[PDB]
Amino acid sequence: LQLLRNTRIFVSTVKTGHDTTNTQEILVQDDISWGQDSNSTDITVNEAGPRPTRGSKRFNDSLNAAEWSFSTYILPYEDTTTGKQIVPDYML
Amino acid sequence: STENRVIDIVVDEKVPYGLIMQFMDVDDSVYPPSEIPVNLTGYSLRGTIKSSLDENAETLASFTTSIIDAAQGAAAISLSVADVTNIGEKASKERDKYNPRQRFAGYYDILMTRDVIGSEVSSFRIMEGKVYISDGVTQ
Amino acid sequence: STENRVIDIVVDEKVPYGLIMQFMDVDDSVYPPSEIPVNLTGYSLRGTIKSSLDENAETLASFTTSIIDAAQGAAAISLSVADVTNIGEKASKERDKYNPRQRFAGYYDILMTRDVIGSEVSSFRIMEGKVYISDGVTQ
Amino acid sequence: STENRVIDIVVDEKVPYGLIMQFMDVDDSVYPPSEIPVNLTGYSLRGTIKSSLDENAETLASFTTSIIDAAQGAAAISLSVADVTNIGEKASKERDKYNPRQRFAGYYDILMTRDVIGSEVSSFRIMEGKVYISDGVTQ
Amino acid sequence: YYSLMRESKVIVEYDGRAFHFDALSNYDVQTSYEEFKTLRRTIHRRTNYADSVINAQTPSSISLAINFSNTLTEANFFEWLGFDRKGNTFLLPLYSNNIEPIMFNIYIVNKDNNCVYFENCYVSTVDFSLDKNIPILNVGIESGKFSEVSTYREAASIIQGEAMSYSPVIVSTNGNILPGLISASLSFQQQCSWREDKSVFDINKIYNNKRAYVNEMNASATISLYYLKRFAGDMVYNIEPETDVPLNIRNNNISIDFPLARISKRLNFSDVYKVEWDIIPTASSDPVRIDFFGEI
Amino acid sequence: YYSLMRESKVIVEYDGRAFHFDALSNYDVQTSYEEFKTLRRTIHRRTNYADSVINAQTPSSISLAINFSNTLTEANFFEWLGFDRKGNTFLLPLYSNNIEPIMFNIYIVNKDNNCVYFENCYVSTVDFSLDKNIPILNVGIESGKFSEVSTYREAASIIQGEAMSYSPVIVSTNGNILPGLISASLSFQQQCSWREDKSVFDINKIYNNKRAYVNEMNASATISLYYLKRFAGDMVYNIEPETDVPLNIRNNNISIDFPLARISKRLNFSDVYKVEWDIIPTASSDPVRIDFFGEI
Amino acid sequence: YYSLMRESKVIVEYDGRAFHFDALSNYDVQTSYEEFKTLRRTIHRRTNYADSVINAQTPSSISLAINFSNTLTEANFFEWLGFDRKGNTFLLPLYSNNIEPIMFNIYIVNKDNNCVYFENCYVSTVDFSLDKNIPILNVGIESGKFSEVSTYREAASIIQGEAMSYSPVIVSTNGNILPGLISASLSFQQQCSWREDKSVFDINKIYNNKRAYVNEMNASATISLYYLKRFAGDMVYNIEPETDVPLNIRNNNISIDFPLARISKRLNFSDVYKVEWDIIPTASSDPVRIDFFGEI
Amino acid sequence: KIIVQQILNIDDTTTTASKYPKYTVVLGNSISSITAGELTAAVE
Repeated sequence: LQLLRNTRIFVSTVKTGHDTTNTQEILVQDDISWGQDSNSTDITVNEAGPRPTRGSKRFNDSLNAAEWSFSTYILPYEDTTTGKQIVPDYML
Repeated sequence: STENRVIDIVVDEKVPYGLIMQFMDVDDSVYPPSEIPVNLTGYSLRGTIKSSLDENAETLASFTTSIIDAAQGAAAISLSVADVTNIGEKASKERDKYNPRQRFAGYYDILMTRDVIGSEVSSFRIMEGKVYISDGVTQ
Repeated sequence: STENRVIDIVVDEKVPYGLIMQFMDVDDSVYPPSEIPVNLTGYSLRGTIKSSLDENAETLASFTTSIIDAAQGAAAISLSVADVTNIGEKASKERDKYNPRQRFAGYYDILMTRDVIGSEVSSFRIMEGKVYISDGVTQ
Repeated sequence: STENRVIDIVVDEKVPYGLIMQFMDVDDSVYPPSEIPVNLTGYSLRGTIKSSLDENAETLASFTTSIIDAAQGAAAISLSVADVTNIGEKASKERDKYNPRQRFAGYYDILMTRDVIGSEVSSFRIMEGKVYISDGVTQ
Repeated sequence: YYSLMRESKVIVEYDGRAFHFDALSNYDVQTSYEEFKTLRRTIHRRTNYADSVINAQTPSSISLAINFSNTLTEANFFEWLGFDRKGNTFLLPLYSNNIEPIMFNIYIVNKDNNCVYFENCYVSTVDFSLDKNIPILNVGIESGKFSEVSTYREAASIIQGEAMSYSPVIVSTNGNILPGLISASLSFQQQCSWREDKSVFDINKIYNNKRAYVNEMNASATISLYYLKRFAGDMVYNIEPETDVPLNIRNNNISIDFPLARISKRLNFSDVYKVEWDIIPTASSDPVRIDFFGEI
Repeated sequence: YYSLMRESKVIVEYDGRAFHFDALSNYDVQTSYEEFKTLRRTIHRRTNYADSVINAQTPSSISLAINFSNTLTEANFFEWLGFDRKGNTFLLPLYSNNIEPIMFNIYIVNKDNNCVYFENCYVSTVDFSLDKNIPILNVGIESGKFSEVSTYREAASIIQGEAMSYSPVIVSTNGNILPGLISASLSFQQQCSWREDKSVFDINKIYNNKRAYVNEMNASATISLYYLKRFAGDMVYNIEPETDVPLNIRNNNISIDFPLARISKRLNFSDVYKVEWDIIPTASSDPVRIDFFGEI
Repeated sequence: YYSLMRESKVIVEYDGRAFHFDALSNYDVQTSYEEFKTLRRTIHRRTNYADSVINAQTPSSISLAINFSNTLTEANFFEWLGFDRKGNTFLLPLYSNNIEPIMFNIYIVNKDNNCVYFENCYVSTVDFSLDKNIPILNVGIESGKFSEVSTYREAASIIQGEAMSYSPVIVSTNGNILPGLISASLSFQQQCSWREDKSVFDINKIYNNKRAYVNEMNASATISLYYLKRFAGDMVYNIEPETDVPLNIRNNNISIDFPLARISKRLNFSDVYKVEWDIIPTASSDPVRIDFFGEI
Repeated sequence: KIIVQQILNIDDTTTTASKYPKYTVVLGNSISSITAGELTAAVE
C-alpha cells in the first residue's frame, strides 16, 4: 500500500531523455496535496398529474483541471561545480 | 431520404390478422402520377417472428402468404388466431400505466424472391421492425 | 380525426343497462364531409366483461346484443339486472377520488363481425375500454 | 493611407534571393487618385543586414543593388547563395509557432539616396524590417 | 393616520347586494387625470410658460389575484363576465343578446373612513392555470370613474370562505387520459370599447366615460406536454393538427369541457422534447361547459 | 502609455476663461462617423463588394454627474443654460431674446499629452433630485465637433471647491409645511435642433454641424408623498388637481420657488398608499426663482 | 420512451453523402403551423365561435454552436454558404453566378427511431469570434419543410474529429503587428428570400415553401483595442478613418485576409480608453482569403 | 469523375442507375377501393 511518507517528487522540463539538468528532485514538508476531480450532470423529468413518472439519469460531463500544492524550506547554497549560489528549486 | 424500411405492427389478440402490399412503378410525368402495377408473377414472400435477435432465439410464427393479383401487383400476408394466440402467452408481461393492453412480442422481417433465379441476385429484404400484441377479452 | 377505439362505461347498481349505437360512414373527399347511414345488414355483435386482462381471468357477464334498424345503422346492447348484481358484488371497494360513487369492476370489448359476402366471415375489435359500477342508495 | 515604412522579409536557405520594386507617385487632388511611374534617374540604393540593432552588432550581409528600368521606376536588390548560407548559419534555432519553418536572423534597412540636383546628395530610410530564413529539406 | 394594504379590504356591489371577497391574495391599481397643454410660441413673444388644463379621469385598470374558495362565490365573476348560469353550471351562449357589458360597482375600504369608490366597471379578463401550484385566478377589470369617500356598504354573509385543498390536474379525450402532462393554462375574455362621449357641452367640466360596448368574447387554452410516442410508426400522437377533438380538463373540484376543438401543435427541442397544444373551439362546437364542486 | 478615467480631468472653456470642475463624480462619452454605402447590384455583374464613403462626424452626446460644491461654480451651468443671473439668483425670463443657444468649448485632459477637445457644444439638460441621498446633479450636453489634441489651456483658480454637507429637504406652501415627504425631483431643459448645413460644396470634405437653434425651454418637477388626510371629510388634501398654488422647495443650501403652479395628482395603492404630484408653472406665473447659499 | 438532447445526434445530408457533426456544442429549433381565422360578426347572429383553418408549415429557423475540429469537416459550411473552394482555401467571388442558394438536407436523430427530418434548407449566417475563449462557431440556418420519420441515413467515416488546441489571436498590417488587442469578431452572411408560391390550386392542401433566391452576401468584422499612441504628435494611430488598408487576422490554425479594407473608428472613454474598428472590404479589393491548418 | 450508384433490386433486372427512387410499395390492412356493396352485387 502506498504510504504518503514514502513520496518523492521529481520535476522535469521534458517527458523523455531525463538528466541531472532537465530534471530535479525536490524536498517537501509533509503537507503535499494533489488531484483531479469530476463534474457530473443530473437530469430528471419534472411532471404534473396524478401518477407521474419518477426516475432520473445522470452523465459524467467533464473534468476540472488537475491541482497540486507543496511547501519547502528556503535553502540557498553554493553550486559545488561553479561556486555560484543557487537554491534546489531554481527551475520553479 | 431513406427507404423507410422500418415499420412496427400491432396484432389484436384472439382475432385473425392480415396485411396487403402493392408494388408500383411510378412516373412523376404529370400531376396525377403515372403509377403502374408491377407484375408479381413468379415471386414469393417469406417472413418470421423471433423473440430476440440471436443465433438460437425462439421462433413464434411463420406468416401465411399469397399473391392476390399478379397484375394489380398485390401480395398479402396473414396470421391465424392460433398463431397470434401462441404469441399472446409468450410475449412479455410488462404493461404501461396509460396503455395497459400493449405488450412487446418480437422482431419481424419480410423477404422477397423470384421463383426462378436471376442468379446475379435472388432476393431482398423488403421491410422489418417489431411486433406488439394488444390483449383482448372476447372469443 | 383521432382514431379513438376506446370508451369507458358506467353501469349503475340495481338497474338494468342498455346502450344504443348508430353507424355512419363519413367521406371527406368533398366539403363539408358527407355522413351516410351504414346499412347494417348481416353484421353481428358480441362482447364480454371479465375482471382482468389475464388469460385466466373469470367472466363476469356477457352482453345481450341485437340489431335495431338495419337501414339506419342502429344496434343495441344490454345487461340484465342480475348481471348488474354480479358486477356490483365482484367489483372493487376502493372508490374514486373524482367521483366516490364509482367503483372499478373490469374490462370489456364488443367484437363485431360481418358475414355478408360469399358466405365467409371476418371480425374486428370496434370498441374497447374499462367498465365501472356507480353505487346507488335507492333500492 | 497608412505611412507604412515597414516590411519583414523571408529568404530561403540554399537558394539565392532577389526582390524587385516599382516606384509610383500618387496624387489625390483629383479622383480617382492618379498613379504615375517615377523616373528613377540618378537615385541609388544601399542596405545591410546585421544580427541586432546594437552599435557593435556584426554585419551578416549586404545587398547587391541595381536599377532596372529608370523610366519605369524599377529597381532590384539581391543576395547571393553564399550570403544565404551565412544567414542560415548565424540565425537562431528557435523556430516560430505560426510557421516552424521560419527562424529569426536579423534586422535590415535599404537606405536610398538621390544625387540629381546641383551635384549635392540626400538620403532617406525608405524601408525597414526584420529578416527571417525559411528552412528547406531539399538540398 | 396612514393606510396599509395588509389590512385593506375589497367589496363588490351589484344588484343591490354586496360581495366580500375576503380571500384576496393581491391587487394593483392606478388613477390619473388627462390634461391638454400648448406652448403657443409666437414671434411677438416666444413664451416659455405653457398653457394647460385638466379635463378628464383616465379609465383605471384594476388587477386582482384570488384564491379558489369553498362556497364558490367567485363564480359570480363568470356570471358578470356574461356566461349564462344554470346552478353551478356556466355556458357560453353561441351568440349573445348583450350590447353593453354588465356594469357593476366597487368599494375599496380601509381603517379611519379612508375609503375609495369606483363607480362604473366591467370585467375584461379572467385567467388561470393548473400549473402544479395552488391555482390562483387572475382578473382584469376596467373602471370608468373613481372618487374618494368616507363610507361603504356593509357586507357580512356573502363572504368568500375557506380555500379548497390541492389536487392534481387531469386531461382526457373520450375518457382517454393523456400521458405526460406538464401544464394547462386557460383564459376567457370580454373585449370591449368605451364610447367616447366628450362634447363642447362638457367645457369647463370634468369628464368621465359612461358607457362601453362589447366587441368580442374569447375562450382559449394552452397545454404543455412531454413528447411521447407509443410505437415508432404510430399516427395518433403525431405533430399534425387534429380537428374535431372532444376535450375535457379537470381537477378534483373544477371541470371544463370543449365538445369539439381545433388543436395547433408546436414542438420544442429542449433538453426533454416538449410539445405545446393551442386549443380553440370550432364554429359548430356546442357550448363549452364549466362546473364547480365543493370539497366536503 | 495607457490612459485612465480615475486620473482623467475635465476643463470647460468659455468667454476666454476656463473652469476646472475638479469634483467630477462621473462622465460618459462616445464618438462616431457617418458613412454612405451602396451595393449596386447589376444584372451585368451582381457585385458583392459594397461602395462606401465616410462623410461626417456624428454629434456626440456628453453626460456628466457632479456633486454640489461650496464656491458654487456649477451655477455657471444655469448661466449657460440661459437663465438670467442676479448675483446668486437665477430667473427664467418669461420670454427670451435668444435664438442660438450659448456655445462653449470643452477639454478632456489626461497624462502624456493624451488630450481631447470638443469645439462647439451646448447644454440640453440639467436634472437632479433631493431623494434622501447626497444630491447629485446630472447634465446632458451635445457637441458638434471633436478632435484629438496634444495640449490644453491651464486653469487653476476657477476650481470647484469642497462638497457641501448633507441636509434634509423641506416642501412648503405659503409657509405651510407639507406632511410625509418621500422625494422631490427636478428637471430643466433647453431643447434645440442642429441646422443641417451639408452642401454639394462639401463633397470630398468631412462635414460637421456648426449651428443650432433653440426650440424650447422647460422647467418641471415631481414630488412623492405618503397619502394622508387630516379628518375624513377634509377637502384640502383630496386627489382633485389644485391650481394657482404657490410652491417652495428647499434644502439648507438650495432654494427653488414657483410663484404659481398647476398640480396633477396620481395615486398608487402600494403597501403604503403613495401620491405623486406633477408640477408645472402656470402661464401667468411670475419668474421661478433659484438661490444658492454657501455653508460656513 | 422519452428523448434527450444530451444523447441527440445531428446528421447533414448533401450530394448523396452524409456528414456527422459529432462535436456539436448546442442547437436550438422550433416548429409551427400558420392558421387563417375569422370571427364573422353578423347582425343576424353575433357569433362568438371563430372559424379557422390550418394552411402551412412555418419556415423554421435553426441555430447551431460548433467547436472547431481537427479534420476540418466544418469547412463544408463555407462551401455550402457559397464560397468557392481551392483545397482548404476559400474565396469570395467578386460576383456570383448563383440565383438559388445551395439546398441541403438535415436529419435529427435520437434513440427509439424517434427521428426528425428537415427537407429543404439553406445557410443564412456563419459567425464567430476569437475573444480569449475557445472559438465557437455559430451557424444560422433556415429550413422550409419538416416531418417526423422513423429512420435516418447512416454516416460513420465523415465524422468531425477531435477539437484543436487553444492559441492566441494576432492582427497585422503588412507584417506590422498591432499593439493592445482585446478582441476580433467576424460574420459572413447569405441573405435570401423565399419565393411565396401559394396558389388557389393549393386550397385544402397543406403548403410549404420550396424555393428561395439570394438577395445578398456580406463579409464583415469588428476589432476591439485599447487606445494607444506612440508619441503625442503621431498621426498613424489617430482616430481618423483610414482606407485601403491591407489587413490580416489569424490564430495558429485559422487565417483571414482582406487585401484592401475600409476602417471606421469609434472611441469609448471607459475606465481604460477603448477603440472599436469596423472593417469592410473596398469595392476594388481582391478576393478575401480564408485558410485552415490542422494541428499535428 | 462523378460516380452515381444504387442498390440492385431483384425485379429491376439491370439498367442504368438513376438519381431518384423508382418503385414504391404501398401498405394497408384493408382495401377501401372495393365496397361490400359492389363485391356483393358482383357475386349476386
